Amino acid sequence: KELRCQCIKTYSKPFHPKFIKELRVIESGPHCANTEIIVKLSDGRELCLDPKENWVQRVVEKFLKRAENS
Repeated sequence: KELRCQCIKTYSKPFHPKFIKELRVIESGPHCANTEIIVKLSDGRELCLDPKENWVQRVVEKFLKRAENS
């Protein structure tokens, strides 16, 4: 339950939020100096995204709005 940084790299090409089915956002803290954003894609693969990129912020928000609305 208490893990060091889970991401070794972030995925740098924008993609459409339709391909995200689960999101985890882990704020920085003693476990990891960086906030980590980990997405699970439709097919089950997992990648990490740079929380500072605008496109990332927007994709996460679009996923959240869709998920919240069922």
